[PDB]
Amino acid sequence: PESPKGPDILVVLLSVMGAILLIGLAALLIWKLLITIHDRKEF
Repeated sequence: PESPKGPDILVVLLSVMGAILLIGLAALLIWKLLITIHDRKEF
C-alpha cells in the first residue's frame, strides 16, 4: 500500500539467514556425536 511494507527482505534475509545458522549447528553437533562414537574408549 505505497508501503508494500511487507519488505521482509530483512525478515526473509534474517529468516533465511536464521535457517542457515540453525542447520549448521545441528551439523556441528552431529559431527561431534559421531566423532565421540568412532573413538569409543568409554571403558
